[PDB]
Amino acid sequence: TYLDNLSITELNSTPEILDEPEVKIPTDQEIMDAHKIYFADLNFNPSTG
Amino acid sequence: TYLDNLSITELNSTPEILDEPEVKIPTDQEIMDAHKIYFADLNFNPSTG
Repeated sequence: TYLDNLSITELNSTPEILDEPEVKIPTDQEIMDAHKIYFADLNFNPSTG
Repeated sequence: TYLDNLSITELNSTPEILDEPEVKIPTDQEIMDAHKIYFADLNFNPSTG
């Protein structure tokens, strides 16, 4: 039951400073055709269909 | 054989039908689909295609 030094410290300093949390950027060459939706903006000419 | 009197006479006036108000009127239902030309009338709705 005898431990001559036993104590708590505050330790406000939390590591909010870190490394770079962003992995290396890719080029995405293989299949960028994974989109398939589009819209076509078009006008109407009356007196013909 | 022998016969002595021979006589022809009239009795009436027999009916005769007047059936001709030019009933022959040309219909000809193979010309009826020999038209082949038409025109459509559309109605354009913007913000959809």
